[PDB]
This record gives sequence, C-alpha cells and structure tokens, in this order.
Amino acid sequence: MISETIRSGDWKGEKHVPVIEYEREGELVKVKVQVGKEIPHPNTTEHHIRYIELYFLPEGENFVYQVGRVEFTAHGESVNGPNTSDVYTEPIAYFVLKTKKKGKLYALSYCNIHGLWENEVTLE
Amino acid sequence: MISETIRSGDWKGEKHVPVIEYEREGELVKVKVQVGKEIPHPNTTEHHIRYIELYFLPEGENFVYQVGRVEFTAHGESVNGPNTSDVYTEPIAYFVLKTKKKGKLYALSYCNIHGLWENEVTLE
Amino acid sequence: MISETIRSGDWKGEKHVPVIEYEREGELVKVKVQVGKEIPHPNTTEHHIRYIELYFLPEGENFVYQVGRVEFTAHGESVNGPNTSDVYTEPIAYFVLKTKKKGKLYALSYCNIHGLWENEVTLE
Amino acid sequence: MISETIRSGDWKGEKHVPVIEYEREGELVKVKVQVGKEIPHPNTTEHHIRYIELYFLPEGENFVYQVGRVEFTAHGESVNGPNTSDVYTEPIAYFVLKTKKKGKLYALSYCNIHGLWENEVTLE
Ligand SMILES: [Fe+3]
Ligand SMILES: [Fe+3]
Ligand SMILES: [Fe+3]
Ligand SMILES: [Fe+3]
Repeated sequence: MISETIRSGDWKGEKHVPVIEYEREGELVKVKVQVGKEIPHPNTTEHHIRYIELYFLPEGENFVYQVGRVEFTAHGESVNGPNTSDVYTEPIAYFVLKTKKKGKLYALSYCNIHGLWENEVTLE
Repeated sequence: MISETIRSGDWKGEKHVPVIEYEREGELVKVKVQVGKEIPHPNTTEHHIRYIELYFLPEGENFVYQVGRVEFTAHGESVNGPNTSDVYTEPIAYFVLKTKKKGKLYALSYCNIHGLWENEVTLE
Repeated sequence: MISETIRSGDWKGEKHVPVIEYEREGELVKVKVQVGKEIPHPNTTEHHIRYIELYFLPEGENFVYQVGRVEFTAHGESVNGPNTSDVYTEPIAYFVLKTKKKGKLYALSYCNIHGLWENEVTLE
Repeated sequence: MISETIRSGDWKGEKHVPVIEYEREGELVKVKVQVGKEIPHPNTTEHHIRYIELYFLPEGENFVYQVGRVEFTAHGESVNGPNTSDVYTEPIAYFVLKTKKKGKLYALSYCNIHGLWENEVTLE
C-alpha cells in the first residue's frame, strides 16, 4: 500500500508536515497550507518542497475530491550553477473553495529527497 | 508558433484574461492572479478555468523561469451528475516568490473550451 | 489519514485500478500504466480519469521518489457542449525511468467522481 | 507577450527542441514527444527537462485544446546529495489521443535553466 510511504509526523530538525488553516466566509472556504511555518524547510536546488495538494472528503460521502494542486517550481537553479538565480518559490499554498458542505480536508506534500507527507483537519 | 493559439484580449461577455496583482515585502513578492475578478467566469462541470501558471523573466536575462502552477480541480462533478457535488475550486492563484530581482511577470491561463490566455505585468 | 480515501482491488474486476507493466532494457525501465485495460473506463466530460502518477521506493531505502505524473486533459468538452469536441485523452501512461536499483513501483490514479485508486508491483 | 520567452529551432542542432512523432491507428493517435533525440539533453539535479505538454488545434477551429501534460520528476537527488539517487526520469512523453479530426499538434517543453521551447507538426 502506498500509505506505507507517507509520513505524518516530523522528526526534530526539519519540518515537512503541511500545516492547514482555513477561514469560512459564506459559501467560500479560504484554505492556506504551508510547510515550515515556524522553522522553514530548506529551499535549494538540491533540496526543496515540490508541491502541495488539497483533498476534500465531504461528511458522509464515499469519494474524495481533489480540490487543487500547487507546484513550487523555482529553486535557485540558473546557467550559473545551483542556487544562483535568486528566484525561489516558497511552499505556501492558498485555495479558494466554494462549498456549503462540511467534512475532512487532507493535504499532501512532497519533499524531493524526503518523500511524501500528509496532514488533515476537520472542515466545520 | 504556439503563440498563434494564445489570446490576450477578452471579448465582451466572458472574462478569460488573468489579472496579476503583487505586493513586495522585503525580499518576498506576494503575487495574486485571478480570472474573472469583476465578472466571474463560469465554473461548471462542462466549462471552467483549469489552471493558472506564473512565469518570471528577470530584467536583462535570457531565460524565463516558471515560478509556479496552480490547478483548480473540482468543478461540481459527482456520481449524481454534472454540477451536483457542491464542491468548486475558484480560479484564484496566490504565489509567494523570494527574489530581489526585477523583471517581467507573465501569467498563463487555460479555459477548458476557450483555449489559452495570457497577461503580463512589470515587477519593479 | 488519507489512506482511508484510497481504494485498491483486482484490475480484472474493478475498472479503476491502475495496471502496471514494465520492461527492463539495460539501465532503462520502460513502465506502462493504464486504467481500464480489462474493463474500459468511461472518458466523458462528466466522468473521466484525470491523471496517473508513478512512485518508486528503492529496495532498502526510506524515502519514496515520485517518478512522474501524466495528466489526461481532453474529455470531449467544446463550445458546442459536453462530449462534442471529438478530442479525448485516453488514460494510458508511459514512463522511461533510468535506474539500476530494484524496489517497489506504486501507481496512483484519480477518477473525477470516484476518488483515488492505487496499485503496486515489484521492480526486479 | 509570453511568446517573447519561447524558443524554437532545428532539433538536429538544438538539444532543447521537443521532437514530435505520431502514428494514426483508426481513431487512435499515438503521439511520442521527446527532448534530446539527436543531441541528448542533460538530466542532473541542477539541469534537467521538467515537463512536456501537448496541444491540439483542430483544423478550422478557434480554440486550442491541451491534450496532456507529462512531468519528469526524478533527477538524481537524494539525502546523499545531488546526482546520488540513481533514479532519473527521461524526457520522453507518450500520449494516446482519440480523435478523427485533423489539425495542428504543438508541444511545449521547459528546461529548468533554459526556459521554454516549442515545436509543432501537422496532424493528417
Ligand atoms: Fe526535506
Ligand atoms: Fe471560458
Ligand atoms: Fe470512475
Ligand atoms: Fe537545458
């Protein structure tokens, strides 16, 4: 099972667990997901967070919906060598979801050398 | 040339042109891109905005860097038919870029039935 | 845990399970992944396979690597209505991996209305 | 205009140009796209091809359709340093398109340090 490759708890020293925060404004749900809130995770050409995906399983339903996916594609690479571009995309994802349902939000994160990471929160 | 398929000007009645706004906070550049700010573009199972991509060409350089890509993946589809899930991802993209450079920001947008759309702004 | 939303099963009985096949040619590993090999899966504007992702966990290592991702983006939509374009992308993915390692290959599939599906095979 | 950042050229002389080949089998169109067919392109942690996208503009129509997107995500990175994993995804993309239409096929390629590249062929 692929779940055997997904981690949900950080080790001390490096933050990989996606942190999910959301605000409900009417039928609009603004979701912020980020890796390394307190202690930033490295963002270099050889070690960086590649993307964050958000899923939503509505209360009482059987199928999860992928809500969105954000790819962080610049990590300092340039013709002048690794970490020389001065262009870096930080692992902060924002999603605006339109729904009146409640349920579970799941975030999936991938570090290029540290595998898959997950987290979830209850959408009320 | 693929540019022959990309549009940069809306026709009256439907907004496709990605609108780019940004705020510079130190070395952090917070970029917001959205389709249909004033008049929302439809978001249905048969007609919706699929994604928004952001590119950055630094001043005086020769190669553009893709900064990020955001996919809006929920458009009301469910086992109960099109437009029945009550789960929709709005075409609003937020990117946090770390750079001290200046240059040109380009946004690329795709409507599932109306092709590719582009816009650009100067990052100062 | 997100694994609670991922389904698996026999591909000879469940049309959603990604079927993984591979051929090793020197240091090159040609991997073919497909949904609906036995029982074809629908490909319509309202119901279709969105993408297939391939992961590789080398023997004896602790972190899985995402090998590739393929998005199937055309499902008949057009200005003339759903299922009118006559352009459909079939859920068949090919990956050419360069490695001498052995381990486990995992495939992850997403149906727009039937959630996430997984499968895995041993890479010899 | 974004086209000012996209390059094209002869694939027999420029290693970045995506080479498009296809075979029509009934209503099925098997498309193979690859970068570095003539002159291999590097695939290292600091310099590699990130993805290949395929578009199709049917004859006589006004809107291009994105047919598919393939991301090559492994480029040797590991906890042991750049280029140490022995896992590399080669920039070879395959797409199986179902259509009876004719038109133009466009491929878009991105090198992490050499920007965007394009190519096109006529689908008969
Ligand atoms: Fe890490
Ligand atoms: Fe539209
Ligand atoms: Fe299905
Ligand atoms: Fe290059």
